[PDB]
Amino acid sequence: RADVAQLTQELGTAFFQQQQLPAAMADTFLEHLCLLDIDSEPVAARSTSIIATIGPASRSVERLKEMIKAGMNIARLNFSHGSHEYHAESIANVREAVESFAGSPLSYRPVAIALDTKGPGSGPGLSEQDVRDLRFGVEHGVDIVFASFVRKASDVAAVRAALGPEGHGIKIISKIENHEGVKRFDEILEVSDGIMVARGDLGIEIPAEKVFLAQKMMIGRCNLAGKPVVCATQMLESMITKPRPTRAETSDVANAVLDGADCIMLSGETAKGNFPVEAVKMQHAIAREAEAAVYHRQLFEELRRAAPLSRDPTEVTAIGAVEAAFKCCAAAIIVLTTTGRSAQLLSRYRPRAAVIAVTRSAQAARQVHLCRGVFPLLYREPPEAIWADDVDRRVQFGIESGKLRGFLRVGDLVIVVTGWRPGSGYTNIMRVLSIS
Amino acid sequence: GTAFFQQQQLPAAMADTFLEHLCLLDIDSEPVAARSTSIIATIGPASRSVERLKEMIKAGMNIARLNFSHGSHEYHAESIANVREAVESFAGSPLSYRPVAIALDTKGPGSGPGLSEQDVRDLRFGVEHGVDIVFASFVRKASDVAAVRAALGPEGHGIKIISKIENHEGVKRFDEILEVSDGIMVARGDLGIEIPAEKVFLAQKMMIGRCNLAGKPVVCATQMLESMITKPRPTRAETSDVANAVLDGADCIMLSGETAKGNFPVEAVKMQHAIAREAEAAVYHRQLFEELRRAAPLSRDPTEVTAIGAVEAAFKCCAAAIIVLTTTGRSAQLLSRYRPRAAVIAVTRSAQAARQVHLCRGVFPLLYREPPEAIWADDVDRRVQFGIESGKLRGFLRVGDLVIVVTGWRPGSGYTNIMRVLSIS
Amino acid sequence: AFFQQQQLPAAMADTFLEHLCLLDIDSEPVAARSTSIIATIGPASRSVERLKEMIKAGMNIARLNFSHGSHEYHAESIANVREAVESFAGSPLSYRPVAIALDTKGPGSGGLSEQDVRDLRFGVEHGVDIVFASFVRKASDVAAVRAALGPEGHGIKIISKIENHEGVKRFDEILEVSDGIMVARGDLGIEIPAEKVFLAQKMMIGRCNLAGKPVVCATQMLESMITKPRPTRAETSDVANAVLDGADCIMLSGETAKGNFPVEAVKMQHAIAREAEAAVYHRQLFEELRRAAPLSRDPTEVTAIGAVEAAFKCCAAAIIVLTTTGRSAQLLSRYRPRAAVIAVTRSAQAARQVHLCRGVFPLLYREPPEAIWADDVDRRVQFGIESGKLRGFLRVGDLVIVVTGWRPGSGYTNIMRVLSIS
Amino acid sequence: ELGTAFFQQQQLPAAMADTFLEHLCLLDIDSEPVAARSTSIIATIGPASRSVERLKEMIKAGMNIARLNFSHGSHEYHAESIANVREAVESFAGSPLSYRPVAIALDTKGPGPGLSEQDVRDLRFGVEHGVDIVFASFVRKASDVAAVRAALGPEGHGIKIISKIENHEGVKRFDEILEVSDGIMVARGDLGIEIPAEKVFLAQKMMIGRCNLAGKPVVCATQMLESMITKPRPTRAETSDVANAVLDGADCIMLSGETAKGNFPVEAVKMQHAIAREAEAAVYHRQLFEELRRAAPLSRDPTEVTAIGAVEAAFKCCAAAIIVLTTTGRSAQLLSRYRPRAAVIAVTRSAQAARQVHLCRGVFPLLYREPPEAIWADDVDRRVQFGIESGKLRGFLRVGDLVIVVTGWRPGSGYTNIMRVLSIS
Ligand SMILES: O=S(=O)(NCc1ccc(S(=O)(=O)c2ccc(O)c(O)c2)cc1)c1cc(O)c(O)cc1-c1ccc(O)cc1
Ligand SMILES: O=S(=O)(NCc1ccc(S(=O)(=O)c2ccc(O)c(O)c2)cc1)c1cc(O)c(O)cc1-c1ccc(O)cc1
Ligand SMILES: O=P(O)(O)OC[C@H]1O[C@](O)(COP(=O)(O)O)[C@@H](O)[C@@H]1O
Ligand SMILES: O=P(O)(O)OC[C@H]1O[C@](O)(COP(=O)(O)O)[C@@H](O)[C@@H]1O
Ligand SMILES: O=P(O)(O)OC[C@H]1O[C@](O)(COP(=O)(O)O)[C@@H](O)[C@@H]1O
Ligand SMILES: O=P(O)(O)OC[C@H]1O[C@](O)(COP(=O)(O)O)[C@@H](O)[C@@H]1O
Ligand SMILES: O=C([O-])C(=O)[O-]
Ligand SMILES: O=C([O-])C(=O)[O-]
Ligand SMILES: O=C([O-])C(=O)[O-]
Ligand SMILES: O=C([O-])C(=O)[O-]
Ligand SMILES: [K+]
Ligand SMILES: [K+]
Ligand SMILES: [K+]
Ligand SMILES: [K+]
Ligand SMILES: [Mg+2]
Ligand SMILES: [Mg+2]
Ligand SMILES: [Mg+2]
Ligand SMILES: [Mg+2]
Repeated sequence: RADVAQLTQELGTAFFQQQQLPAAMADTFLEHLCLLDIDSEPVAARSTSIIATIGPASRSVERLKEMIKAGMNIARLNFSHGSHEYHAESIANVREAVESFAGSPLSYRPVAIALDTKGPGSGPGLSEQDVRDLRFGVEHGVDIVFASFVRKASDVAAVRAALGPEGHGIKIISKIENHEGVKRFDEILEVSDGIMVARGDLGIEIPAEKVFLAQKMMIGRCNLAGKPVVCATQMLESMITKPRPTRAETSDVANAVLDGADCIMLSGETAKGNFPVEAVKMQHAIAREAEAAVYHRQLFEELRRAAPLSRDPTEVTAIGAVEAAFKCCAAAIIVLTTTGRSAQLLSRYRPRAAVIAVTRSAQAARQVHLCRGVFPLLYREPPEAIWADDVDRRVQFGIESGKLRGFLRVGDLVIVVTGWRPGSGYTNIMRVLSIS
Repeated sequence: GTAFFQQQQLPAAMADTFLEHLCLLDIDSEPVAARSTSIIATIGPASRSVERLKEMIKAGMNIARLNFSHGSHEYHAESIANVREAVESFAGSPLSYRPVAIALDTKGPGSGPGLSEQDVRDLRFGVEHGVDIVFASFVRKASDVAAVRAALGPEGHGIKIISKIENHEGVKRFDEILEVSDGIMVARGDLGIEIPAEKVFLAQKMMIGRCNLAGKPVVCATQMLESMITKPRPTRAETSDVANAVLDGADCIMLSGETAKGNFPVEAVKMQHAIAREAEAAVYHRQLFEELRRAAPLSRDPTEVTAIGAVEAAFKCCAAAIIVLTTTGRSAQLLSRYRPRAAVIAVTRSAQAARQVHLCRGVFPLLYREPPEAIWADDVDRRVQFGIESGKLRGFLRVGDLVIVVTGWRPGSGYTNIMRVLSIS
Repeated sequence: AFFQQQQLPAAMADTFLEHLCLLDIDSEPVAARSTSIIATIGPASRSVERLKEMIKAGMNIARLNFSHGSHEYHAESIANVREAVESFAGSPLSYRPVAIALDTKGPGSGGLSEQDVRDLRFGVEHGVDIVFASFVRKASDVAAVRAALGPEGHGIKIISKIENHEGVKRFDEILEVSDGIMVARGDLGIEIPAEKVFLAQKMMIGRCNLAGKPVVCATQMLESMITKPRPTRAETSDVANAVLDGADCIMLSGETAKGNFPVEAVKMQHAIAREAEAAVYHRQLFEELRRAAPLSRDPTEVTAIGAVEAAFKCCAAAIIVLTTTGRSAQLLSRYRPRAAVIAVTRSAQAARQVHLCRGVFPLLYREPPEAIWADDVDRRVQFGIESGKLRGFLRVGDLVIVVTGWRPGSGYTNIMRVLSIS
Repeated sequence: ELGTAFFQQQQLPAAMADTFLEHLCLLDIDSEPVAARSTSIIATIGPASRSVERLKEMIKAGMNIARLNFSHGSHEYHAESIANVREAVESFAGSPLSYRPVAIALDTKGPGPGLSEQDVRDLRFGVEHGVDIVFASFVRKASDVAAVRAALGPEGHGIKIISKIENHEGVKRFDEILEVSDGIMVARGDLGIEIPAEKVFLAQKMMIGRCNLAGKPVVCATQMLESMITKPRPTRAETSDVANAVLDGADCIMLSGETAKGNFPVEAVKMQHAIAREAEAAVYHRQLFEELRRAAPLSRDPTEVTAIGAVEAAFKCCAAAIIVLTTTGRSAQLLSRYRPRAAVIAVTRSAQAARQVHLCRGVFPLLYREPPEAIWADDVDRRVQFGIESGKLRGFLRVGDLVIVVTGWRPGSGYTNIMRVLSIS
């Protein structure tokens, strides 16, 4: 009790009963489980991003506005079906729906566009259709590529080459779908930006009863590497026809979040199903409950112990900031980022505090949805003459936007992460600020 | 040998952190141990045939559930007769005979405040037909359990009562319910309609953790392989759900419509068997055993003291099994609560105890039918030899394996106090 | 080569047993000695020439035992210590602040005695930094010492000496109102059974470490060195184990006050302390200290834990902190970082007093204030870095953690920065 | 059942702590030790401690092993010292409460490029006079131990060789020396002159840790209570040194000049006894047992498997003792390696094994001299009851207490494989 007594007196007992905080303070994993409480309500914003596949059930601008409101963060275009003309219209409709909320900069939500490739088929590597589809992706400014049937490091090098010199900023998420991809996982992860556990094909390529082992291992290795991992396929399958999911489906979504997935996905549930918006709402509801049930006490200790020593100041600042956020139960960590990297390094330590990422890059704002707990804020104001004033204005934008979006209140403590000079790669400062 | 240490997720078992444990899980590391989590299959039109019941026993069914929400007493008496005929068709080979428990699942209170009149009549039918277990529907408080116990009468004192937690009140009054029950069922069907669907996993994980702390059986139930009612293969969420219920700590997993009315009852049992075996090997025993030991209170009961010593000894030598003699099942239950990797082979003369111990994870019951030897120590040795010979035939044991043998100092229940390290010859 | 020094193989061990098995007599210490040495001043160590050698040997705090000697005798001891200290001020690098501590005679058969009231008044008038209060039995004893120091002695640190059964039993209430504790083993070993003193020592050190308050281990640590040039095997073991237990300071009494080898006794404590500090099992220690320290909304407390976590992540050579009272350095010290805590301060008294906290290396800044406050902060940080390089704490390519505040005055530390040296 | 008073004694609040920091914070000077002193005391015999009357007082004060320093004195002088020790020990044979075996250890003069001529002759004298242990001076490599072993002739292969590590080479070649030795002595006198004085604590803690990991006895020696050669009370550093050697994990602690030539030999023994008892209660068994368990490799040796099961069982019930039957002392040594809080009462027919087991922390030997029963199980039961009755007489046991009993399945050394939980009647 002494470790939380003064803060319980200051913040109140009501604060410490919410968001599974009694289970979070437990000394063992067994006690953590025993203290999980269905009456302990989640308070934090939902941190695991939702990827929704766009199809006939979710293609209209009106339907896409409801999906964005329900929680969709990434729109997936499955290039296994449909023409380039069909996908270009889907992209235009997503952008029209997203930009319909841009009139209010303090609330606008960026939505990433991901292109999922058809795959190699019977071939040994990059197919001719994939080369044409990847060129379409670059020409239409997609943010992410979900590369199908990645079996080795040379497969991701071929995808990177097909994106050309103009597609250097596109994130490549390698889909692991067969035995070879699982066995060569380390070499694939090393050259990829992240991984997708593509359970549909994986469950037919390897015994169905072994898929959970591959999922848990790949999520663990991605968490260790600090790279995004997506759990995909049949998560809420019965909602293609029914308005409510099965008990196994809610369990599956909760367990993917507890395992450590940065993103969760919907395929037929949103592409062709009867209830696309309800499927997004269900993933949102479960993910929020599961995030609060994470046992941060052991998780943070293990992430620190396993993460190798680092001389990179962004990495050093990130661990200091996450430690500081846990010490004061900070509502948020506000970070300035150009590429998203400083926010990704905070996310890898799995803070309970929201990572509010302020950026001028529209593409980085879309791409950071791949990292658990990163909430992108697109800053549109022109630069101040004095760089230090421009930094301060962006920090104040994060604080004000946070206070006007549900994140912060007067008296809260916030951790602020910034750098010593302009340009990417120089994050080195952590500050503790009291919200006024 | 190096081959031994590559199987049953042993590289992941030796990891220093849970994160490293996850990183070392290997799809090529094959399970070797017998499947420890019992399978409960609900009986119905798809699984009432005596021939179909034989295939379900072979597939891995350990407990047959009779759902009294449907069907008359005459229907349920025929289901019981059919199950017993199928089970006893294998009695001619005592070394491979598999006991199968019969569980009666009550209709419930309905709109009433407590034990309904139909439940009183159904519980009396259960006692008259010798059922082993009662799955009591909609248990909301300790007095509900007392009412079930009273309705079983003086002849049903040995029947196990597993309380079904199906609503908010049952979750909130969980501790008082568990204290007077033999175990719990996380009845997710009704629970998922009584409380928000997105909160069921919290109730499941909490109840399994509390049952594991108490050393009492816990069952995970409903929609685990739902799509297999009409499809030959389950969804990715369904295999994940079964694996995660085992990893959470469930002693039993259940099939309802999948075996009672579906077109793939045998395949649904085979699928639960396959997933449970993989998940049991992926349990992180290093932290689990440390936490169970630390949370279990100090005890002056010799059965409890012997049980923790035997589990510790089994881990030290990678014992293939812990062979235990038991009259009521209690000595096997106390070994099971520490979650040994070694199979707990329980030798008993009680047909009812042999059926009931399927409620405890990792207990493999063997029904001993031979009349007693005149010298008690020789009778004890003959039962231990029966455990060994049954284990060899079934694949649990081989020549050269080490086993831990748990027995007592006098006949009768309650006197377990001896642990012995034995080499299989 | 880096990973073979300072017991780093033993530091990376997964269990305390493996940590012990990996301790290596060939693994040389590299870090600066963190546990301060308190030397009692007497006839063997009173001359200016002897005091210069004691400062060079490692003495950080000079103890004046008011159980013997007149006020005139102690005033001369103080003047000699200050003269020896300022003789190195010509070349600040060898300049090291030395605290002056007054150890009271005690209550005797009486609370606060009349002689103690007069001696505490003398302490305030002569600007002593610390009071070692004898025979503290309860919180009201500390309040009486505080009252006797008056309004001019508010800044003096009170270290309560626990010397009997009552002091041990009422430890929590005494620690709550004290700045720190001294395990006064001489009287403790006669007041309670001799075989129980180690229990009282280990308990008091553990509770002081939990509270983040300084604790001193004292008496008969190197006793045989009063007449012999080398200590016994039990004496070297005792010094090493006091450091391993968690003592912030170790002390010499007769060994330096009247013995034949005062300088050698200081050199021996320095040598043992450096070896013992490298043998600390930081892997479990940091985890336990980090878990036990309560959650806090105080920005200095929040910044301190963030800075120590950052230092461990990059094997930082030092944490440079700006401090007025020493508090920001004390909050970093409580987490027992392997990185040296280099404390830059303008307060000469704070520079002397921070020797009470393990691993705090004070640097006295004496330059005029810059017109722009941000530039004055930058100049002090640069002074910490350049002094760190000159003194051997830092080298090109090292990473340092820098801890500062958002406005002038004590209590506003809230910033941690990661900096690469040259 | 036990009472709140029981849980306030022997540092039990500090023993139940979840962290080492909380363990330290809970150490209490008012919590009195209750268990018998487990760390043996080795006293060096000389002019101050040679008379039969003085030796009787030293045995009463707690001396378990008598050390003969062959660096000084003739064979005739040492033979008379041995005769005086045996006469003093046998003067207590009339009382089963006061009788205690005392081991005799020969400490060699030392090396020269091989074993010295004087050491060959002194080792021969040791075999001829039936010494139990050799403390071999200046052991630098495994071949030095082989030379000592060869010098123990055809008759002294059962004598224990404790290698003294006294220089840099001995520390660097520690692993190869420990592998071939029965145990180690941290000989701090010479070690503190051969290596820098400020590094001796590192060598001590490393060697104690490695011996504890190997399950072999380790002795801490020299200048532990040095000032007591001329003063009636020790310094604060000296009491701290003795307490810290016990906390480090030393099986034995030693007195040299303090008992051989000092003015207070009996008081020095009394002081080591008093400090050792306090320090043993302050051991943090919770983390120590977990680490010893985790570091000890997996084993298929039934004696090793039984030992860890017995120690686990003893902790579960706060057992008053673990009674073990042993012929060579090995089964008692394997229980001792896991550092149980319970006393290990070792019943043996070997007078030599009874003296030698004083090298292992917490082993209390009982020499059994009854003629063997014709029925082996009756002979085993008689010895188990002999251990219980001796435990009652000595104050370890009372009616209602639980004890753990360790035996084997057949006669002869090497077959330990049984652990039983017994209630004292
Ligand atoms: O800290 S964690 O949340 N949990 C660590 C943890 C510790 C012990 C065990 S046990 O020994 O098998 C076990 C199981 C049930 C018992 O009743 C019990 O006593 C012990 C299982 C997990 C975490 C840590 C990680 O490093 C990580 O990568 C991910 C996660 C995690 C992964 C999966 C989740 O379902 C939730 C979180
Ligand atoms: O992390 S620590 O450095 N050491 C933690 C530690 C862990 C276990 C044990 S044990 O279970 O008794 C033990 C003893 C010997 C064995 O062979 C073995 O396997 C286990 C002893 C220490 C530390 C932690 C603290 O929180 C603290 O306040 C202080 C210290 C400490 C204090 C005194 C020291 O001698 C060194 C450090
Ligand atoms: O996360 P990234 O991509 O490294 O960006 C972090 C960068 O953002 C900043 O905080 C502000 O930089 P800009 O003013 O160029 O936007 C830098 O100081 C820091 O290097
Ligand atoms: O697990 P339970 O019901 O306590 O049964 C254990 C009992 O079984 C035995 O091993 C054998 O007893 P029986 O010969 O009566 O079958 C007893 O020694 C022991 O008390
Ligand atoms: O450790 P303390 O006593 O709180 O002092 C820390 C203070 O030192 C500073 O870094 C510098 O303050 P000054 O300019 O007044 O010396 C402040 O920003 C901070 O509040
Ligand atoms: O410790 P040791 O020397 O192996 O002796 C243990 C032996 O003692 C016994 O318990 C009793 O044997 P004995 O009857 O020959 O004395 C054996 O069963 C066991 O093998
Ligand atoms: O491609 C996919 O998403 C799959 O197979 O799951
Ligand atoms: O009753 C049940 O089995 C349920 O509701 O899950
Ligand atoms: O007063 C003291 O310093 C003592 O008793 O140790
Ligand atoms: O020989 C010894 O005992 C020593 O040197 O300490
Ligand atoms: K595709
Ligand atoms: K029912
Ligand atoms: K004094
Ligand atoms: K000698
Ligand atoms: Mg696919
Ligand atoms: Mg129901
Ligand atoms: Mg005193
Ligand atoms: Mg010597």
